Amino acid sequence: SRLDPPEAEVQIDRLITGRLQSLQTYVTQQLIRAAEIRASANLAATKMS
Amino acid sequence: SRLDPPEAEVQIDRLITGRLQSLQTYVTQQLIRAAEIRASANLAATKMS
Amino acid sequence: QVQLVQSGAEVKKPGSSVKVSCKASGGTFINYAVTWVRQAPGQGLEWMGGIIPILGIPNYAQKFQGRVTITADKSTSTAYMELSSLRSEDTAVYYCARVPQAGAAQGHYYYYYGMDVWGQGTTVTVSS
Amino acid sequence: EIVLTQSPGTLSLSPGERATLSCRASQSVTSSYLAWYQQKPGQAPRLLIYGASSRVTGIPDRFSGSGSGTDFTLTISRLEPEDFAVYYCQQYGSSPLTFGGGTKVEIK
Amino acid sequence: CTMYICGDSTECSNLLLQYGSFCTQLNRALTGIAVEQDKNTQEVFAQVKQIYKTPPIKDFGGFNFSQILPDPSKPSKRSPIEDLLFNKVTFNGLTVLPPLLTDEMIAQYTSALLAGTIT
Amino acid sequence: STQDLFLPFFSNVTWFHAIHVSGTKRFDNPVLPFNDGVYFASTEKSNIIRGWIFGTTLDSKTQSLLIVNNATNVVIKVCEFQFCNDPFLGVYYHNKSWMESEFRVYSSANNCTFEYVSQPFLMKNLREFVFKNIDGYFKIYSKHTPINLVRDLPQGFSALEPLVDLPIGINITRFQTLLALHRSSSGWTAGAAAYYVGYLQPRTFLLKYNENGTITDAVDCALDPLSETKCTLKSFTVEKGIYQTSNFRVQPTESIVRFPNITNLCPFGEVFNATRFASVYAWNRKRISNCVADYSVLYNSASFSTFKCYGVSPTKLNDLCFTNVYADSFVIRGDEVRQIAPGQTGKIADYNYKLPDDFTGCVIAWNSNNLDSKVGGNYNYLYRLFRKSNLKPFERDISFPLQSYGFQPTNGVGYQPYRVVVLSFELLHAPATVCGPKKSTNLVKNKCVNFNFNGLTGTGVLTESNKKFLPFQQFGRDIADTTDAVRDPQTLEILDITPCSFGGVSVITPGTNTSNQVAVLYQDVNCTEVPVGSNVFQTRAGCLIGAEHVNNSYECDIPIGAGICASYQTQSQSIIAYTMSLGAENSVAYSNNSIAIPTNFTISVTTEILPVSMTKTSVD
Amino acid sequence: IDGYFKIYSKHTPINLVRDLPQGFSALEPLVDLPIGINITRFQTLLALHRSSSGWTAGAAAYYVGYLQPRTFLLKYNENGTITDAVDCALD
Ligand SMILES: *[C@@H]1O[C@H](CO)[C@@H](O[C@@H]2O[C@H](CO)[C@@H](O[C@@H]3O[C@H](CO)[C@@H](O)[C@H](O[C@H]4O[C@H](CO)[C@@H](O)[C@H](O)[C@@H]4O)[C@@H]3O)[C@H](O)[C@H]2NC(C)=O)[C@H](O)[C@H]1NC(C)=O
Ligand SMILES: *[C@@H]1O[C@H](CO)[C@@H](O[C@@H]2O[C@H](CO)[C@@H](O[C@@H]3O[C@H](CO)[C@@H](O)[C@H](O)[C@@H]3O)[C@H](O)[C@H]2NC(C)=O)[C@H](O)[C@H]1NC(C)=O
Ligand SMILES: *[C@@H]1O[C@H](CO)[C@@H](O[C@@H]2O[C@H](CO)[C@@H](O[C@@H]3O[C@H](CO)[C@@H](O)[C@H](O)[C@@H]3O)[C@H](O)[C@H]2NC(C)=O)[C@H](O)[C@H]1NC(C)=O
Ligand SMILES: *[C@@H]1O[C@H](CO)[C@@H](O[C@@H]2O[C@H](CO)[C@@H](O)[C@H](O)[C@H]2NC(C)=O)[C@H](O)[C@H]1NC(C)=O
Ligand SMILES: *[C@@H]1O[C@H](CO)[C@@H](O[C@@H]2O[C@H](CO)[C@@H](O)[C@H](O)[C@H]2NC(C)=O)[C@H](O)[C@H]1NC(C)=O
Ligand SMILES: *[C@@H]1O[C@H](CO)[C@@H](O[C@@H]2O[C@H](CO)[C@@H](O)[C@H](O)[C@H]2NC(C)=O)[C@H](O)[C@H]1NC(C)=O
Ligand SMILES: *[C@@H]1O[C@H](CO)[C@@H](O[C@@H]2O[C@H](CO)[C@@H](O)[C@H](O)[C@H]2NC(C)=O)[C@H](O)[C@H]1NC(C)=O
Ligand SMILES: *[C@@H]1O[C@H](CO)[C@@H](O[C@@H]2O[C@H](CO)[C@@H](O)[C@H](O)[C@H]2NC(C)=O)[C@H](O)[C@H]1NC(C)=O
Ligand SMILES: *[C@@H]1O[C@H](CO)[C@@H](O)[C@H](O)[C@H]1NC(C)=O
Ligand SMILES: *[C@@H]1O[C@H](CO)[C@@H](O)[C@H](O)[C@H]1NC(C)=O
Ligand SMILES: *[C@@H]1O[C@H](CO)[C@@H](O)[C@H](O)[C@H]1NC(C)=O
Ligand SMILES: *[C@@H]1O[C@H](CO)[C@@H](O)[C@H](O)[C@H]1NC(C)=O
Ligand SMILES: *[C@@H]1O[C@H](CO)[C@@H](O)[C@H](O)[C@H]1NC(C)=O
Repeated sequence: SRLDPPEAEVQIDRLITGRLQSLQTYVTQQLIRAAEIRASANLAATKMS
Repeated sequence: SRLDPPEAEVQIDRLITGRLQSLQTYVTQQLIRAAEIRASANLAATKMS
Repeated sequence: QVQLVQSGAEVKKPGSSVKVSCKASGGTFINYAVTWVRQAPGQGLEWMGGIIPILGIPNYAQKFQGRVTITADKSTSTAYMELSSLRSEDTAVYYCARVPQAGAAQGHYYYYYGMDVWGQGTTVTVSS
Repeated sequence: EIVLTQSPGTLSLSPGERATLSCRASQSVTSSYLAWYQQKPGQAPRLLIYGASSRVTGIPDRFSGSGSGTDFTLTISRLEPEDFAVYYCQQYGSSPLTFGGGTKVEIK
Repeated sequence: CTMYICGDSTECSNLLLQYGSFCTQLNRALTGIAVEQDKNTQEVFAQVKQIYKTPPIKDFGGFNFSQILPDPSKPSKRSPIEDLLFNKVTFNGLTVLPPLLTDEMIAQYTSALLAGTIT
Repeated sequence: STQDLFLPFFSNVTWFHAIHVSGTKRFDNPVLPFNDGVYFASTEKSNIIRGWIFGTTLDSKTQSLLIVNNATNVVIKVCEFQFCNDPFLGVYYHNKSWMESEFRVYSSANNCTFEYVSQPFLMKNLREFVFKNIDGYFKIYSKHTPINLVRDLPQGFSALEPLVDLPIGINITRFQTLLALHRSSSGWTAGAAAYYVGYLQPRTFLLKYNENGTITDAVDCALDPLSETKCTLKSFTVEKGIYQTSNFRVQPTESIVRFPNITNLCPFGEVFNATRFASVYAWNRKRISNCVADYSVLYNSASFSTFKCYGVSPTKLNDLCFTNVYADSFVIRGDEVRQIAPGQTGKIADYNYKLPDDFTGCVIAWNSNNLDSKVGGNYNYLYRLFRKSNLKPFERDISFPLQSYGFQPTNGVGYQPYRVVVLSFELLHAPATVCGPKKSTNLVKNKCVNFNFNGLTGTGVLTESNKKFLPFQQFGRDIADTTDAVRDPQTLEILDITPCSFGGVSVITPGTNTSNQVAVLYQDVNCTEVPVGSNVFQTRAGCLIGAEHVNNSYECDIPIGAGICASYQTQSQSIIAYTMSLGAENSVAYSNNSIAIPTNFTISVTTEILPVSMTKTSVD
Repeated sequence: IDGYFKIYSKHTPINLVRDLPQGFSALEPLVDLPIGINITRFQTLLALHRSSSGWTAGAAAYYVGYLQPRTFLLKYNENGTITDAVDCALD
C-alpha cells in the first residue's frame, strides 16, 4: 500500500526467497530427525518379541 | 576501499549469500555422514557384549 | 586562576615507553577538554589527542593510533598520557593546553573555543 | 583533512608600519572557526583572536582579523618592538584540529 | 559462522543481521554432533566398573598370551599387537576439540577386560 | 532481551551541590555535555529546580530548547534565545510570593517555531528523569517515589514511564539546569540545592514481566560471567554444568605500510624554475608521462599567491593515476589572473587563451617583479588585441597587430608581471603510467598489527624465517591458497605471518541455589598472553581460572577435556579440578587348583525406557 | 596481453650437433613493458658486416614455434624450482 506495482514486485521476491529457504531447512531437518525414531521403534519391537 | 557506501552494499550481499550456502551444505553433509558412525558403534557395543 | 603544571624532562632509549602527567589546580576540571600538543625542534605544532574527564572516552589522531593512551584521574585531578614503542623521531616538547567550552553530541567531540591556558613543556629526548 | 597554508614565508618590516598575514585552507572552514596564536622563543603560545573576528580581552587594539570562506587575514596596523615573534593559524570546525606553518616577523 | 562469512568487518556484520538466526542453528547442530561423539566411545568401552589384574606368574597350562597382554618395558604400556596398529594409521574460525578419554585410558579398559576374561 | 541505551549497574554518579551555605553562599552550576542522554536525580523538598536548557551554541546563531515549570503549568519552547552568562529565574514580591516571575534567562527570542503547555512535571519524594534525543524526537521519562535515607540512592527497583515525545528538529550537544532562587550582584538569596547526574551507554538487558502489567526484575549481561550465562540461557536460574558463552579475540596495536623506494622523480622543476618564460600568444605546452609526480611539494610551499583548483581536490591528487599531463606557461598582468577560469570572458579569455567548462585542472600562479623586470623595463612581452572572431578553447595560432607590456618597476599591484602555470590531466585507453608517490612506515614487529605489503592487506604477527626465495618471487602461499610469507620491498628479507590469538570462553558453575561462584576456561589459548583473578592452571584443552588443582582423583562430575574433571568440594567451599579415575582394583586369586562356587541368590528387577514415535504436524 | 608486452628468457650450454636437447628447463621473466599498441606480425633483425653486394655475413639459423591454450600440471620441489610437468592432452 506504499509503492507502485512496477517497484512493488522487486522487494516482494526477496521475502519470497527467504521464506522459501527457511521452509526448506525445516523439512530437511525433520526428515533427518525422523530417520532415527524408526531405528528406535525397530529395536523396541524386537525387545517385545 | 574502492566504492561508495551506496554501491558497496550491493556487491557484498552476493558474497554473503554464496558463503552462507557453502556453509549450509557442509553442515547438512556432516549430519548425514554422522548418522552412520552411530550405527557402527551400536554394532561394536553388541559384539563386545 | 586556572593553572597546569607538568613533570620534568626525560631521556629514553628506543623501544621503551614514556608517561607524562599534567596537574591542574584552581578550577572544576570536570567539564573541560584537556588536549595534548607536540612541537618538534625547528618545526610547527601537531595535535595528538584530548579527553573530557566526566565522559571518559578520549579522541585520538589517526597517525597516533595504537601507540598513545590518554587517561584522567578525577580524585587527584591529573591527566596522564603514555606513548609506547619509541622511535628516534619522537623527540620534541609536549604541551597540555585546555579548551574551556567543549561538548559531545554523539561519540565525537565539538569545540566552540580555542585553547587559552597552556602548560610549560616537557622535553623527551630519545637516543642511544 | 583540512590543510592550512600561510602564504608569506617571512616578513621583514620596520617600526611604525603595518603587516598583513594570510592563512589559506584547502577546503572551506565550517562556520568560520579560526584562531590566531603568537609564540616567542622559550615560551608557550598565546591566544589573540578566535572566530576570525572576535578578540580576547586584554589584547592590544592594534591587532585585527578578517576573512571567510577559504581566505583569512590578520593585520597589525602599528608595529611595536614587542610584536616580533612567530604567528600561527588554527581551525577547530572539524576533526582533527590542524595548525598552520608559521610566519616569522622580525628585523634581526 | 559470523567470522567465516564476514571477517572482522562491522558493515558486513550489520548486513548479516537482517537474515535472522541462520548461524545459531548451524552452531547447535555441530555442538550436538560433537556431544554425540563421546557417548559413542563411552557406550562401547566402559562396560566394567572394576579394574582387574593378571597374576604375576603366567602359568595357564600351556597357553601363551604374551602377544596380547601389555608389557611393562614400553613407556606407553601397550601390547605388541596394538603397537603395529598404532604405527600403521597416519584459520577462518575452524577449531578442533580434544576427546574426553585419552588414549591411555582406553588401553586400561581393554586390559581390564582381557585380564577379567582369563581369570 | 533488549538492546538499548541504559545506565550500567554499580557505577559512580556525580553529586553536585548547586548552592552551599557554610557560614555565606556559594553559587556554581556548570555546563555539561550531552552524549547519548542523561539520567537526572533529585530529592530536594522545595520549588528551586524549575526547568532545563538544551542547545549547542547557546547563542542567537542557532535554536535552543527551554523547559520551564511554575507549579501550575509546564511550558516547553524551541526558540532562538540569547541566554545570559548566569541564567536564573527571578521571582520578585510586590506581598511575599505569587508575583510576577520575571525572566532573567534570556534577552531575545526571535523566529521560533514551537510551543507546548501542559500539567506540571514536578508535581522526600525522590524524583528521577531520563532524557533522550533520537531522529528529531525529544523523549522524556520520569518517576517519583518517597524515601527515608539521609543522603544516598535507595537500594530497590523502580521503572520509569514515558512522559513526552516532542517532535523538534534541532541538534543538541550541551545542557544546563535552571534554578529560581529568590528576591530579597548580592540582592538575591536561596536555601540549598543538590542533584545527581549520570550518563547512558549502549547495553543489552534482560527484563522480567509478571502476570500483571509491571516490570519486576532486570539483569545486565556485562557485569560478570554469571550474568552472561543467565542471559545466554534466557533464564534467571542455571543448572550445574559447563556452558559456552562468547568468543575471545586479540586486537591490532598499530598499522604498517611498506612500499619500494621513491625514484624516477618527475621533472616538475623544469616548468616552474626556468630562466626563460613564454608569452601569452605563444605558450610552452609540455607533455608529461611515465614519471612519478610529487604534488605535495606544490601546495605546501609559501611562495604561490593563487592556487584555486577546480575539478579535483588538491589533497586527493596523490591518490589518482592518469595517462598524460599537459603543462602550460603564461606571463601576464596582475589584473587578468582572475580571468583564467572555466567561465570567464574578456580580451585574454576570448582572444589569447580559453578554457572549457570541464577543465579538471588548475591554475597555479605567482608573482615576480625583482627578476622579470629591469631598470629600463625591457618591454619584450607582447600580446594581441583584435581578432576577427572569438577563439575557441584549446586552440591558438602563432600569428602592428601586437603590443608590448610596460611592467614599469614602480607601479602598484594589478599591473606587475605574474607567472601562470596551467595543468591538465587526461585518461585515454592506456595503462595510465602516471601515478602519485606512496609513503612507508617503520616496520614494527612481533605484535598483532595490520600490514600493507605492496598491495597485500591483512592482520597478524611477523617474524623472521628460514625460507629462501628465487630472486623474482614476492610472496608465498600454503596448500589452501592462504598467504604465509612475504618479502620486504626495501630490505629484501623474508618474513612470516602468523594469526594473533583467538578462541572461545566457557563458564563452569555448580547449581544456582548452592553458590554464586564460577570458573572460566579459555579454550586452546596459552594464557601467558591472556589480557587478564584466581588460581591459574594450564590444561590440554586451554587454561582455567578460578579452580584449585586438587591432588587426588575421583569420579567425573563436570567434564572438561583430556581426562580432566571439575567439581564443587567441601574442605569453606571451593571448586577443584582433578584427573578422573576409572575404578577400584579387584585382583582375583588365581591358581591352577582353586574354584569358587556361589551359595545363595538374589532376584533383581531393572527398567528400560524407549521412545516409539513423535508428533504429526503439517504446514501449508 | 592487455597492453603489456612480456618477455621470458633462458640460457643453457649444450653439445648437440643440430637438434634440441632432451632435458627440462624453465624460463624466467625478463620484462613486462606497458605499451599500448596492437601486434599482428613480427620480423627478425640481423647485423651482417661491411666489407647491393657490398656486405657479407657468416651464417644464421633459428627455431620458431607457436603457443596454444593448454592446461599443465607442474611440480615444485622442497627448494624453489620447478622440476617436472605433465601435459593433459597427449594421451
Ligand atoms: C546537525 O548535525 C548533523 C550531523 O552532523 C548535520 O548533518 C550533517 O550535515 C553536513 C553538512 O555539511 C554533512 O556534511 C556533508 O557531508 C558530505 C559527505 O561527503 C560532504 O561531501 C559535504 O561537503 C560538501 O561541501 C564541501 C565544502 O564545505 C565540498 O568540498 C564537498 O565536495 C561537498 O560538496 C558536507 O560536508 C554531513 O554529512 C551531515 N551528517 C550526516 C550524518 O549525514 C546537520 O547539518 C546538523 N544541523 C541540523 C540543523 O540538523
Ligand atoms: C611366550 O611366547 C613368547 C614369544 O611370543 C616367548 O618369548 C620369546 O622367547 C624366545 C625363546 O626364548 C626368544 O627368542 C630369542 O630370540 C633372540 C633374538 O632376539 C635369539 O637370539 C635367542 O636365541 C632366542 O631365540 C624371544 O626373544 C622371546 N620374545 C619374543 C618377543 O619372541 C615367551 O618365552 C613365551 N612364554 C613362555 C612362558 O614360554
Ligand atoms: C540368602 O539370602 C537371603 C536374603 O537375600 C537370606 O534371607 C535372610 O536370612 C536372614 C537370616 O536368617 C534373615 O534375618 C532375620 O531377620 C529377623 C528380623 O526380621 C531376625 O529376627 C532373625 O534373627 C534373622 O536375623 C532375613 O530376614 C532373611 N531375608 C529374607 C528376605 O527372608 C538367606 O538366609 C540367604 N541364604 C542363606 C543360606 O544364608
Ligand atoms: C504559570 O505559567 C503559565 C504559563 O505561562 C502562566 O499562564 C500565563 O500567565 C500569564 C501572566 O498573566 C498570561 O499573560 C498568559 O496569558 C497565561 N497563559 C495561559 C495559557 O494561561 C501562569 O500565569 C503562571 N503562573 C504564575 C506565574 O503564577
Ligand atoms: C494484577 O491485577 C490483578 C487484578 O486486578 C491483581 O489481583 C487483585 O489483587 C487485589 C489485591 O488486594 C485483590 O483485592 C483482587 O481481588 C485481585 N484480583 C482478583 C481478580 O482476584 C494483582 O494483584 C495485580 N498484580 C500484582 C502483582 O499485584
Ligand atoms: C625552485 O628552486 C627553489 C630554491 O631555489 C626550490 O625550493 C626548495 O623547495 C624544497 C621543497 O620543499 C625545499 O626542501 C628546499 O629547501 C627549497 N630550497 C631552499 C633553498 O630552501 C623549489 O622547490 C624549486 N622548484 C621546484 C618546482 O622544485
Ligand atoms: C632503498 O633505499 C634505502 C636507503 O638508502 C636502502 O637502504 C640502504 O641500502 C644501502 C645499500 O648499500 C645500505 O648500505 C644501507 O645500510 C641501507 N640502509 C640505510 C641507508 O639506512 C635500500 O637498500 C634501498 N632498496 C633497494 C631495493 O635498493
Ligand atoms: C634448496 O636449498 C637448500 C639450502 O640452501 C639446499 O641444501 C644445500 O645443498 C648444498 C649442496 O652442496 C649443501 O652444501 C648445503 O649444506 C645444503 N644446505 C643445508 C642447510 O644443508 C638444497 O640443495 C636446495 N635444493 C636443491 C634441490 O638443491
Ligand atoms: C567508582 O568510584 C570509586 C572511587 O571513586 C572506585 O573505587 C570504583 O571502582 C568506581 N566504580 C567504577 C569505576 O565502576
Ligand atoms: C527563521 O527560522 C528559519 C528556521 O531556522 C530560518 O531558516 C530562517 O532563515 C529564519 N528567518 C530569519 C529572518 O531569521
Ligand atoms: C538446589 O538444586 C539441587 C540440584 O539438584 C537440589 O538437589 C536441591 O534440592 C536444590 N535446593 C537446595 C535448597 O539445595
Ligand atoms: C606458553 O607460552 C610460554 C611463554 O611464551 C612458553 O614458555 C610456554 O612454553 C608455552 N606453552 C605452551 C604449551 O604453548
Ligand atoms: C599434588 O601431588 C604432587 C606430586 O608431586 C605434589 O608435588 C603437589 O604438591 C600436590 N599438590 C598440589 C596442590 O599440586
